[PDB]
Amino acid sequence: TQNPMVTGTSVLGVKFEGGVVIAADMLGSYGSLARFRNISRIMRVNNSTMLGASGDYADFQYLKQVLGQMVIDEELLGDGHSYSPRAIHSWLTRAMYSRRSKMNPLWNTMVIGGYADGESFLGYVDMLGVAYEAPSLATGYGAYLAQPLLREVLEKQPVLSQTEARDLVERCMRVLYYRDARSYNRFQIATVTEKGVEIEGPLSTETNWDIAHMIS
Amino acid sequence: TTIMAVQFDGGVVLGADSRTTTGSYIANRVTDKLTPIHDRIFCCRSGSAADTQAVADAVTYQLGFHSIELNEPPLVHTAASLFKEMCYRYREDLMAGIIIAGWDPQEGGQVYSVPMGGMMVRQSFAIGGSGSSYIYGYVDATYREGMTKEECLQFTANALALAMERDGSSGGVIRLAAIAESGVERQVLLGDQIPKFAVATL
Amino acid sequence: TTIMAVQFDGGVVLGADSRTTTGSYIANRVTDKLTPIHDRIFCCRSGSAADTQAVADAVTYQLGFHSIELNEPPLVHTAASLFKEMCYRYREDLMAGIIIAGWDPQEGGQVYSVPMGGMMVRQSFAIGGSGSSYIYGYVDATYREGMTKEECLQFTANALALAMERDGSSGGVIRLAAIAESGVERQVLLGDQIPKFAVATLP
Amino acid sequence: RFSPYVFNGGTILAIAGEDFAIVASDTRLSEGFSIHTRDSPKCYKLTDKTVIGCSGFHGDCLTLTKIIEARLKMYKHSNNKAMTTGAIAAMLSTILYSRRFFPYYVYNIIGGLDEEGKGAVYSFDPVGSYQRDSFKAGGSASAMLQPLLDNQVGFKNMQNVEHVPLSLDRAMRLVKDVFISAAERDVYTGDALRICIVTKEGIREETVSLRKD
Amino acid sequence: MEYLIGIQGPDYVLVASDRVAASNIVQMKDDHDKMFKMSEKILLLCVGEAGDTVQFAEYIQKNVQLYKMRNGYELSPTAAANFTRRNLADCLRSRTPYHVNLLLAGYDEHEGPALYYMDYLAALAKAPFAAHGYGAFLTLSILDRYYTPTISRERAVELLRKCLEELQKRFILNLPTFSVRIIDKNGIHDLDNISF
Amino acid sequence: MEYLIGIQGPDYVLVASDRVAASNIVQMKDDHDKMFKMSEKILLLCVGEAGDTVQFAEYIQKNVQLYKMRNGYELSPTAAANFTRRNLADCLRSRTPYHVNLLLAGYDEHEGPALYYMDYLAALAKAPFAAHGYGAFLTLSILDRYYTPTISRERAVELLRKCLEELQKRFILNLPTFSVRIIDKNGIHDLDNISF
Amino acid sequence: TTTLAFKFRHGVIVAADSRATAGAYIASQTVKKVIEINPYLLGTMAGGAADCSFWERLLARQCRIYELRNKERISVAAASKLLANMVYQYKGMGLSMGTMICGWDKRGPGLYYVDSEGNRISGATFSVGSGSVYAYGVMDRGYSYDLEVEQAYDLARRAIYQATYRDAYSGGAVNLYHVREDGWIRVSSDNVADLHEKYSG
Amino acid sequence: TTIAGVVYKDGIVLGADTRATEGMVVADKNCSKIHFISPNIYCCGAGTAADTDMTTQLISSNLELHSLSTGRLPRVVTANRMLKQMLFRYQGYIGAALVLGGVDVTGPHLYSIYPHGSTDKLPYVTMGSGSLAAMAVFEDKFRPDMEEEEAKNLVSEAIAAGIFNDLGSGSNIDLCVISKNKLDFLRPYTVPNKKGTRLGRYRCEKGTTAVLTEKITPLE
Amino acid sequence: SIMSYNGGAVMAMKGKNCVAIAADRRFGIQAQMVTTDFQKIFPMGDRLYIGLAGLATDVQTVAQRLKFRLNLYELKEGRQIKPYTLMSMVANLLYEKRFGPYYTEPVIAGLDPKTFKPFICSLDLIGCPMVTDDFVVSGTCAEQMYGMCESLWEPNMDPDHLFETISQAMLNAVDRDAVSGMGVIVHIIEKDKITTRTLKARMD
Ligand SMILES: *[B]([O])([O])[C]([C][C]([C])[C])[N]C(=O)[C][N]C(=O)C1=[C]C(Cl)=[C][C]=C1Cl
Ligand SMILES: *[B]([O])([O])[C]([C][C]([C])[C])[N]C(=O)[C][N]C(=O)C1=[C]C(Cl)=[C][C]=C1Cl
Ligand SMILES: *[B]([O])([O])[C]([C][C]([C])[C])[N]C(=O)[C][N]C(=O)C1=[C]C(Cl)=[C][C]=C1Cl
Ligand SMILES: *[B]([O])([O])[C]([C][C]([C])[C])[N]C(=O)[C][N]C(=O)C1=[C]C(Cl)=[C][C]=C1Cl
Ligand SMILES: [Cl-]
Ligand SMILES: [Cl-]
Ligand SMILES: [Cl-]
Ligand SMILES: [Cl-]
Ligand SMILES: [Cl-]
Ligand SMILES: [Cl-]
Ligand SMILES: [Cl-]
Ligand SMILES: [Cl-]
Ligand SMILES: [Cl-]
Ligand SMILES: [Cl-]
Ligand SMILES: [Cl-]
Ligand SMILES: [Cl-]
Ligand SMILES: [Cl-]
Ligand SMILES: [Cl-]
Ligand SMILES: [Cl-]
Ligand SMILES: [Cl-]
Ligand SMILES: [K+]
Ligand SMILES: [K+]
Ligand SMILES: [K+]
Ligand SMILES: [Mg+2]
Ligand SMILES: [Mg+2]
Ligand SMILES: [Mg+2]
Ligand SMILES: [Mg+2]
Ligand SMILES: [Mg+2]
Ligand SMILES: [Mg+2]
Ligand SMILES: [Mg+2]
Repeated sequence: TQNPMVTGTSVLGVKFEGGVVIAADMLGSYGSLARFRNISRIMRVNNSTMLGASGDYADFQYLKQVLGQMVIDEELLGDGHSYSPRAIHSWLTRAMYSRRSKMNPLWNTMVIGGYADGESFLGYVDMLGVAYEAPSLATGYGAYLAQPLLREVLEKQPVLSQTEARDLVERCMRVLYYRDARSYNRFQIATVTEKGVEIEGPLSTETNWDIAHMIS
Repeated sequence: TTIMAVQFDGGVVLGADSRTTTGSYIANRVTDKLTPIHDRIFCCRSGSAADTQAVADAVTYQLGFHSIELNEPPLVHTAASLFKEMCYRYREDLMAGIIIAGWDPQEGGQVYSVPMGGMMVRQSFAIGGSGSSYIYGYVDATYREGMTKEECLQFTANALALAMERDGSSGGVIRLAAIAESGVERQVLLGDQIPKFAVATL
Repeated sequence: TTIMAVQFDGGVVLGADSRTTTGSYIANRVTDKLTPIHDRIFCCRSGSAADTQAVADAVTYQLGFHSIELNEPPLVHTAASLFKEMCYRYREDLMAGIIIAGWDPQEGGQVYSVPMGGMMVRQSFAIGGSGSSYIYGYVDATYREGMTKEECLQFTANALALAMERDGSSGGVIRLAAIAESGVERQVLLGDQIPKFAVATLP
Repeated sequence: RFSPYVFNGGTILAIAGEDFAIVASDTRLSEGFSIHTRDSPKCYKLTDKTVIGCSGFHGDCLTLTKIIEARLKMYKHSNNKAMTTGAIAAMLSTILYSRRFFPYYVYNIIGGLDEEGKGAVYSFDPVGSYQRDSFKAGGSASAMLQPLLDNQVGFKNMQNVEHVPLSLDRAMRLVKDVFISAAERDVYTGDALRICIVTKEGIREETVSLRKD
Repeated sequence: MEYLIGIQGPDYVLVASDRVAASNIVQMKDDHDKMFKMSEKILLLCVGEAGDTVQFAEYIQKNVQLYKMRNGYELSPTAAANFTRRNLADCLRSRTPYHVNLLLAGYDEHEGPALYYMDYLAALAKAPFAAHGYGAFLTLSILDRYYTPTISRERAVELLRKCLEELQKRFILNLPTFSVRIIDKNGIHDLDNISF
Repeated sequence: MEYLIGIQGPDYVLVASDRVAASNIVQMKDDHDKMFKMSEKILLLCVGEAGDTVQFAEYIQKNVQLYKMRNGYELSPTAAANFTRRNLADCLRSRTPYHVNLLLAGYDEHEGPALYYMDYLAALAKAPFAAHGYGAFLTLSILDRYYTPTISRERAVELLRKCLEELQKRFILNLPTFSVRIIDKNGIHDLDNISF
Repeated sequence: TTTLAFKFRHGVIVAADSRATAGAYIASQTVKKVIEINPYLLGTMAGGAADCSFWERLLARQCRIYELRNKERISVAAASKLLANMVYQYKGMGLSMGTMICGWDKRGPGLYYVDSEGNRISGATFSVGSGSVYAYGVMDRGYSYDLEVEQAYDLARRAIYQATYRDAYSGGAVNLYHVREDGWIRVSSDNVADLHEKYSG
Repeated sequence: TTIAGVVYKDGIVLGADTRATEGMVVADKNCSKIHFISPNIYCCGAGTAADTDMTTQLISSNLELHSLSTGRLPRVVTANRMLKQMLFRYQGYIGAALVLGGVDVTGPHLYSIYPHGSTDKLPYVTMGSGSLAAMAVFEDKFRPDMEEEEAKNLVSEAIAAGIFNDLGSGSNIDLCVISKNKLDFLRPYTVPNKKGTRLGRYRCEKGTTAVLTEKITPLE
Repeated sequence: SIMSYNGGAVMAMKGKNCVAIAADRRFGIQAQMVTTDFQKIFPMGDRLYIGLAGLATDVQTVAQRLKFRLNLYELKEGRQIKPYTLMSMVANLLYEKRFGPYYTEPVIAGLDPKTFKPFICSLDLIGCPMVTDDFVVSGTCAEQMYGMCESLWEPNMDPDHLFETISQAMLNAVDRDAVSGMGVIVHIIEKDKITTRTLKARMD
């Protein structure tokens, strides 16, 4: 892709004790047009790993196709080795760098969440092959609006329960709906734990419009 | 932005969404885009926030002075002509898509469009801003001659809700105003009060 | 262009305007933008006339061969995937906004959007082309779950008529098709048969 | 105009002693006016005797360090010994030049022990020009660090000062001070300072806190 | 392309300039003079864009002469250099900037000899020697190598000659002849041209 | 910037070229030779872009020599000029065009003397006299004025000298010395350099 | 950068400064700009640091292969031509290199200028780099084929020094070499701040 | 820059960071971004530093002329009109992005003012390169009618969110609290960042620096 | 960059009851040094100096036009200008050219003409003032200067120690900058005297 077409906005991620949660709205925007209002931007990769994608949705679909086939191929062998969240993150890093280095990027920014061997994994990969790990992540406008909130909570309390991480993600999704002109109030939350990957939705946040009467 | 106004027998209904954007950042989620120009004359503003506020302030000034000199309420057509004169003259330096609507004792309820470029045309109803694209078909199919005030309010709220759902540059709350001889009635639809249409699941 | 398709229980309805333009010259006022890809699978075409014709011809060929090999009617999802694969791979060289709709015995009536860029998504109803901007509101307000075939035909004709009135790039006649297990039924609305809504003149 | 580069910040430093080498970096990873993470160090262990610092475009930092890792194993396999510090440096020059027409956007400094056990520092430009130095700063705050090192390690512009050998404990003090000064003024340098001390006993690690704004 | 050089000794300033006026690939004049007499003990040497050079130099010249007529005595070299500067700087951001590079040479009864350098941006520097043009690139290091503050006038003419011979040898342009003048307590003296 | 000139008489061709190799504002060599011996009775004179000029001239030279070794006799001037042209033209729309301008001078046992002109586009013209370089602008009219087809070799050297003097007088570039050679039935003869 | 070289009765003097720059940032004051290709051949560097070092190292490799294959020292002409032919292919791609190849072979003292624009020329004296115009002035006013050895060292040293003074992109130290019939020798390395103390109008 | 304001029960709280940058280099660690307009009106500035300084000084001065003449305390609406009409006239070339807050006869009022001359009257606003970080804090925690200490807590948290997440922001948090009864100009309010302490000493004794020339000139 | 055309560096620094101001001495045009004694620091008072780095022509014009204003100010008022007031005067002069500025970024160093309290500041090219309690820097090696100043400067230094610190900060900073140097000048300002020194410095 040279020119993204239908795109998705922010993806959030935060580690908790026993797992990771990611969130993304269900909107594919076409410029300013909220065109496709019911698409999932989250993928279950395998039992330990999930992926969320911002940017060009067709490029995301292609990655889903490629990565889904790679896990199938590995499952065919039935040999006791599975791609860890970290391995998938590495593979993605290479794939994005390689596409960048041919001047033909996949136009996406992604969040990989996982749980393997008692460790939570959260990692970021962008269209240029920039990748890293962190206790919380937020792409797009999420980096400006969500991430400050995530990091401020994580400083007062680095270890969050599942229900605390989930309340915190809901608060961030609300702020994004207030302040990002490409968001939509219909989202999914995906969780990975010991038990595997669960994707919930469609979800909505409550909103408050009291300020409409305080033109102050 | 999405803006709209509709004539009824004895008055007008105006509406707007409430979103101000810089890029895709929402700088104000509860903007009041319906601005009083005189006691029974409003403008709905779309385009540049700075340009439309400056022009509205200047026309409020001109119209107020004119009205004191004549010692009578101003004509809605006069307010519209003042907008037009300024938007046409400075069309190369302004980005302003305006609807002027109000009531006067000579011609009753009136709606005027002053789109970008500075032409002026009277209409039964007018829509403007970026979100208006998404509701041409809706309003063309739904408009009926002889609607009551209450039907005009419903028609306007529905149209604006549909536009706000689809236009990234529109959103927030719906602000409505009704103008008639008896005065101006303003209200806000927020949250669950905004008309709702289901997303189409398989 | 305005194109549209709608699922009903047992099939699909498709529609298109009939206008081909170069600049603001109408090079064809009665274009057929709904093209058969197999017995019960059509595509509606918007964007570049050359690109969409080439891609439709190539898919027809791929799907026809696939269908003989399998000795079974093709899946609508397969036709859509073939369109997608070609529209995604060549997204930098194509201007094609496609709707794939049809019937097969496994999944019944189905509608797929393949917009520019080459994503694919199944929908209850789809709209595309330049004129589709003007009917988002209309379709969002008017769509009802569980519409009959005849209601889907009326809904489609109304939507297209509204778009054609407003979009300079859409116009002419409305071409409709209904696809179901029993086959394909095609018709044209022209002149006075096109739904009409008054221009809102001053009281 | 897709751009294949972005600047992600980062300051690197190395110092050669008589029987040690220091490679230090801040741990901030930035982009635009944002911080990606506060815990992304710019140093990578190559052998027991050699550490490399890399800053610049992080996509290239990651790729290049993975290429270096693969080439060290290849060298060991064909030659039956670990690559020396000097050979790593000469190799890296060639890897950087292979991209002369689409460069790695990376500033590299190698710190390690040479074959007599003495400290060795090699500094590089992005396309592979290099040389051996006594000390060197690189990256975002290099222009802030280098003059102080010139003065205090090189003894430049000072009269009537004994040119003593650089102890480990003075070099450490210097390292911490220059980073604390850089964090004051370079918006990209912050969060934490990571120090690797290479000696004949191995490689040890200190970390010190830096300003978070 | 134009060459100017100045060398200031203890009680004189020596100056020289090429005598070419060129256009496209031809020398159109081989006896051109780039020096303007401002006063009995002041030369302005001016190069740069066509039209701007004469218009600027002559304006300054006429205004320096006017000062003399109004006041009965002359501007000092330093005052003339600063006057020149103020005009050039004041025009820099105007509708009529002058694209000129200059040396100003002078002898003052009380300050002695002075050489001033100015570029088109109107930065002014006093210097013991200086040069303008592409030719300066090949000759300034010859001046750094051999100049001393007490250089006699015979040795300054020799040093000048070394610079001019270096242009013959090494410079791509055909600059075969140079105007030479000296300023001292007794005014402005024409020396013989240095030719090749 | 580089000057080539050729003058063809009844039984000889006289050629000359400047001896400057320049870079930016400096002459870096003053005894440069722009002539390549292709055979006993053929000179190729080549100017143009750095790298292209020598690579192209030497490729041709080697191939002309190779023809001699394969065949036992030499290419004629005409055949060498056409070979030269084919190569230049064939490269013109390739990935490796050569930006060179050339004279080819020769004496053939049966056709007599010949002078050929070629530009970088690879247009080839036979001519009784010709020149390349900016210098050509100032000298071609001198050749049109005084050349005759029966010009003797002594008079051709004088005419050449008038052209070179005109460059000294009127041309903006410093070209102080020239290589001179003459080709006849007895081969290639070096004449004295014409220097200033 | 300022580099220079000249042939004279006693061989070839080769000298350079030692500054590198990244824009106006001084990146080093200790660059070795004279490369030892073999014990009878030197190359100088000016332009792009990576380009010069890569291509001159490659020249060194090739001269050594040549010597192994042919059982004789490569000539100065041949070495300079190997470099010219290697860089020619890259014209227009933005290589920046200006080199002197300096030796003593069966034709005696040898000196060739070679650059990334495609020039290759023999000559008696050259200076290359951003400070070359300054060095040319001093070198030219002092040069003679019949310079004594120590006079020649003095000239080279002074010319580079004067270039460091005028040219913002030249500085550090003066590094001086002498190619003699039995090999080059490194003559001296003098800091420009120590040379300033000493010199000399 | 991160600047912000909030309307609380009894007034206005304004906030700001104290970093100024030139390129991506900190030029001032302790820049004062909360500007006096009148005894009851202050104005935070973001954008081009000379323009925020000069624009607020000019309007403060013209407002002083206005109040001297009326004998009354100025109104916030007045500062707003004056600032916006000037910024509109300059078409966005005066790069002042402002948070204007005060308390007047009609009570507390808060406005954000943009360089092209648009203004929005709102109960909480933010500007600068850290404005989204500070806005996220406000959306998450603002309540109407907060008490004084709650509102101060909230504005400092919002400024802190800019300081720590925005490379254009840093150093201290300054506040200004304005009510009918009081003006508290709290500079600094908080010092969340500090230079580390120096581990070595570079106390260079006399004669370390070689000297070429010296001249003493005695004064009175 | 317009500001690197002539190169140059200035800095000022505060001690106990004293201030220091320093500058390189190079006047050059791009790569070419033209002179090595170019004045960049100018007396605006007995105990108040302004240093200007940037485009040499504007260094000179801003110094001169500032002097014009100051002289008129002093004749009209009773008195020597205060340091803070000079800053403001300079701010006003620069901002008048907000839409076609002088390309110079001055530093001011002085003692209050009545109290002798230390004052230092700098301004940007359009007149934004910055007062500090330690040091200020301006020129083409600002980053180098920041690095030296941040590492060396300490509170309440005596005249001898302030001299050493400003000197070492300047010399080492300019030694990493191709278009600054060729000499450094330093003025120490005390109640009772001004001390002016040129430093031993690299000349490449
Ligand atoms: B609507 O046309 O989308 C809306 C209507 C205005 C009248 C409120 N327009 C905008 O939001 C356009 N935005 C701006 O003019 C703007 C706002 C801000 Cl906060 C800063 C810069 C700009 Cl250019
Ligand atoms: B519709 O998208 O407006 C319509 C649909 C096509 C599929 C029939 N598209 C066009 O009319 C676009 N026009 C062309 O591609 C065209 C037509 C002609 Cl006749 C000549 C050149 C071009 Cl580019
Ligand atoms: B000299 O030509 O001025 C010098 C010669 C080399 C051999 C050192 N050249 C340079 O200093 C040019 N600079 C660089 O090539 C360079 C580039 C970059 Cl991207 C970073 C650092 C340096 Cl040093
Ligand atoms: B903040 O908006 O990022 C801040 C506000 C000012 C009031 C401190 N702005 C900046 O730091 C932007 N920088 C400057 O205006 C500036 C520009 C120039 Cl050209 C020189 C110096 C400074 Cl301090
Ligand atoms: Cl959808
Ligand atoms: Cl999934
Ligand atoms: Cl508004
Ligand atoms: Cl409009
Ligand atoms: Cl409009
Ligand atoms: Cl909104
Ligand atoms: Cl039609
Ligand atoms: Cl077919
Ligand atoms: Cl589409
Ligand atoms: Cl479409
Ligand atoms: Cl060295
Ligand atoms: Cl070989
Ligand atoms: Cl040669
Ligand atoms: Cl000498
Ligand atoms: Cl207002
Ligand atoms: Cl003035
Ligand atoms: K919306
Ligand atoms: K139409
Ligand atoms: K920092
Ligand atoms: Mg095509
Ligand atoms: Mg910060
Ligand atoms: Mg002009
Ligand atoms: Mg070529
Ligand atoms: Mg405007
Ligand atoms: Mg320097
Ligand atoms: Mg130098």
